[PDB]
Amino acid sequence: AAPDITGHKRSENKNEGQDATMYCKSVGYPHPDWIWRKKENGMPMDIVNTSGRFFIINKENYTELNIVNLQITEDPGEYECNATNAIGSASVVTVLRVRSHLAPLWPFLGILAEIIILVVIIVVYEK
Amino acid sequence: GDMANNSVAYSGVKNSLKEANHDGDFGITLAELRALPNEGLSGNPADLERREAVFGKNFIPPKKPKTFLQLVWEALQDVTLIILEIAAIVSLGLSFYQPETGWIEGAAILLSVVCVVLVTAFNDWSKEKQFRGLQSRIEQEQKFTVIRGGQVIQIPVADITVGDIAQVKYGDLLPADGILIQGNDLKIDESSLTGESDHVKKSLDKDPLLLSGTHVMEGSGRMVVTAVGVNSQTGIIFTLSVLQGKLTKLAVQIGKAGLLMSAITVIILVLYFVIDTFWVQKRPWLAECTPIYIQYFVKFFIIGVTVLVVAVPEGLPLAVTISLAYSVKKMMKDNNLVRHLDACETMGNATAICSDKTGTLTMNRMTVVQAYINEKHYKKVPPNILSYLVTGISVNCAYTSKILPPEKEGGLPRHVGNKTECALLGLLLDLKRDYQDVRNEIPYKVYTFNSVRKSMSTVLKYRIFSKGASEIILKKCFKILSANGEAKVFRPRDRDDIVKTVIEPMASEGLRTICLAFRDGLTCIAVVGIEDPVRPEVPDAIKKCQRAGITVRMVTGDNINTARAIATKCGILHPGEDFLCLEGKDFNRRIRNEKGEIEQERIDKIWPKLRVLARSSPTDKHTLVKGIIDSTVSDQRQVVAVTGDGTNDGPALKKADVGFAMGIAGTDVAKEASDIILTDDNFTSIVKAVMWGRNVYDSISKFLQFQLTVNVVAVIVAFTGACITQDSPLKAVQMLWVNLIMDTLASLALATEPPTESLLLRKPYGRNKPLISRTMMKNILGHAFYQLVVVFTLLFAGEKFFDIDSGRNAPLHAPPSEHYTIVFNTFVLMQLFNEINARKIHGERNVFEGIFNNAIFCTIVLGTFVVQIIIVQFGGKPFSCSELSIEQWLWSIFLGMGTLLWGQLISTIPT
Ligand SMILES: *[C@@H]1O[C@H](CO)[C@@H](O)[C@H](O)[C@H]1NC(C)=O
Repeated sequence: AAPDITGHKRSENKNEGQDATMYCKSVGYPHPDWIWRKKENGMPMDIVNTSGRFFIINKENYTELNIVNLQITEDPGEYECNATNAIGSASVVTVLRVRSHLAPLWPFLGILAEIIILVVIIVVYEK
Repeated sequence: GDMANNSVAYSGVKNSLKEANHDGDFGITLAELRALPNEGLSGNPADLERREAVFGKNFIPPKKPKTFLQLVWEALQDVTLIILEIAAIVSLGLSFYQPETGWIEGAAILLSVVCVVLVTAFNDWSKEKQFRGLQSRIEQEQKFTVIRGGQVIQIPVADITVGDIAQVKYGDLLPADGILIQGNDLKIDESSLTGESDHVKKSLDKDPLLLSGTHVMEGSGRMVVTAVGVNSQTGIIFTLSVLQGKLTKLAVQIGKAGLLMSAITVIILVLYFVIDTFWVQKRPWLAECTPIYIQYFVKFFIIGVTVLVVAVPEGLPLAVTISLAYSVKKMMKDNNLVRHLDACETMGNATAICSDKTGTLTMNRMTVVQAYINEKHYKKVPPNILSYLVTGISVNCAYTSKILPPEKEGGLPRHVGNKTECALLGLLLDLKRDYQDVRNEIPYKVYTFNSVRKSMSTVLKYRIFSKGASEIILKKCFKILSANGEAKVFRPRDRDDIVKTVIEPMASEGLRTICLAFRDGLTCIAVVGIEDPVRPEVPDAIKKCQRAGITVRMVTGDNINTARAIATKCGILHPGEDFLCLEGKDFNRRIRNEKGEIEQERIDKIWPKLRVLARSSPTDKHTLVKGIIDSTVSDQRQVVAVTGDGTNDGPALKKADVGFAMGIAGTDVAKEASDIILTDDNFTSIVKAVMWGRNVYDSISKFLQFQLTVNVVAVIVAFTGACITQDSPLKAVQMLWVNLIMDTLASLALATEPPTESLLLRKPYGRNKPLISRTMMKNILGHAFYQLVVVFTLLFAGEKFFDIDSGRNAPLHAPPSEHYTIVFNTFVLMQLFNEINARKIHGERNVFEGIFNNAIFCTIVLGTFVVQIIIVQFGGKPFSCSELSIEQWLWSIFLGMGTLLWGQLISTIPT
């Protein structure tokens, strides 16, 4: 019958250096073949292994993409899996986004700046 | 187990006055010795416990107060809560079954309703605990005069027994019934028992019976106890506002408004669902899969009920009662004891304090500043001077100078008795002479104050002497001691050259002249110079009060220039213009046509002019205060706080809006008719009472702007979020958590505030001025606008802002959220940082400053912060949040400090 993916992530937030674990679980008969793709500019693209960081383990009805050593500039985007057999194909979308490059630091400075504003106002009024 | 209890509950106390013909064969001391007379006490502090066990114990209790289980039962009967429980049961009911983890949303409502009703009950229980804490200490202090050893001392009223002796006088109560033995005139009241509010004689011929719960009006005497406790007669028969009108009106208007807004949200939700499914976006799907649709009706109805929980404040007048309770317990440390729970708030709106002079303004530790022995006005301090020592030392038999108190460091002794006499003897001890050596000499007839012209004289060895006033006795005087010395017979030479040209240029010209006169037509021994010190705080205190609109009006029984002296020395009569005093007689003359006391002229005249009403009567003070609280000119007028502690101070102190009663030397009829007992008589304590009365009425609205802000923001978020998407973003448990942060815990948090001295800079309020003022409304609408902007920015566009995917809209089952957690956390932390910014009405800006007088506020705000820190990371799927992490905490705390800054910006732009 037709492939049908059952369990997957609609999103994934990771940070610098961690390992993004993306997966798809399919049902149907026969057990479909797994193709991982990437969405670029309105078109599905293949995964090119020039980074050396892509590791695909495909079993009969289970897959797992594990992208080690994430970086902000390239690795976030949109990913998808393709469970394909002789009857047809199936696809779900798993989206990655990384939070790095400072990472959280900007509103901590915001806190300290606002503390300083209100303390300066209290200093000005009481003199 | 052996006494004379042959009538075991009506031992002699049945009825008057055919009982004195036969009182256990009619012998009063014989019944005393069969029951025990003058004078013995006990030796055994267990013998008192025997007669406690055998007839009986005095302390009579009320059924008190209510069990904690009773209050838990009480607060689980609000109809909103029981409808919420029913719909929670139905909500889990349509989980089991339907064609998983769809189980916790109903269990959370049920258990959380149990928790919120438990917290409200614990609140109300602690409230009653503080009122019991008041009631215990006010049950003390009522002491009596028991003949114990001859070293007669004051014991509390509860530890009195039967068989002992009471030595009563005018001014106090009857704690335990009994039998007269010795003396006297002794008229008593019977207004508590019989309707004859009159004066009744008591003697050993007619009525040797005394009744508890009454109070002696004049005379003195001595009795023996018959009955105590519920065994007493009054106990047997006992066996067989101002502000809150505005709060109830305001709460009923909010109740109607929220009751309609919830129904608006319900109708819109059911209409929007049915139209957007079955009549449009349709394809009608009406089929056999019903209970999912009934399940959505259940979820809509739970949104409606959980908005009615917020939109009706469950107890709003309980703000008054909470704040007044915590205020009572902290007033009690400031010398100021509250006896009726309406004179806290009523004063308040005080405009005039008809005070007294003796003891209330002055220190009541007087001296003898000047003297006239050496013919004239020589400054601060001989066989005729020996005779003068015989006068000044042999005055009485109860002079009672006990002079070595209090820590033997600074020469500041206190005394016992009427204090002019002890001043006299004190600065006759400063002339380095032994008074105690000559006070034995033994005491003929030493007359009391009771005379025709009311002096207090002595006949001793045939040297007859007399104290008493110069305008009372110096008229009768015949001659003057001539520089030790000889005799110079009187004339109006004395009456104009000394009584006018020398006596009237007294200090300012106080005080209270007496003579200590020889008898045998008299002989001028000396006179006086008497001064009592004004307290060191009084001329500041009257000015601080005077700026606050309250016009002090001193009233005393005194004559005549003396009150003028203390008035100008204290600062009442600012001697620029106005106004004039009295002699004592003229206020009864102004006016009666024809007898009289016409309220037209008395209400008119002379109204702002009596700042001094010297030589009063209690009837005169009553006429004045009855004239004040009337339909008068200004139509704001007035609310008065009279003081006073005479025996005859019944009606006047009763009519005025807030009483006051002295509590060092103050009789017990004055305290039972009072409203506030002062404990150390200082007029500054009346100033502190005015401060606390300001504090309650500010603390109400200081609670109310916080509560009104949370109500507006929660209702508009629920309505508008429920009108665009098909649900409200605050799920039904955390809405109850916002209930618990705004309704009971908030009132307990910021309704307890110590006062400042900034509450004494404004004109006092009138009792029709509205409850939500202008700046009030400015803070309301400003913070409401800011929180609507932040909540709708994080509710409609927080997904294309930082991260991540839109929770709106969602199915039933459901995953918790991620985005609605940032909405909920910014909402709750924004209310928590508002809960500091609502601590200032009437202008800004010192927040945080200084929140460290409170223990309660500083534990509740940080405690609620830490509890929400726990609730956000933990218990996600039950409490509809999820595992939130930094950085998102730090943006939410940034927006909380954002409201802390924006409200400070609202301190500008006035009208
Ligand atoms: C990418 O290359 C590495 C290097 O040998 C290899 O271990 C890994 O399996 C490759 N992954 C894919 C998806 O080709």
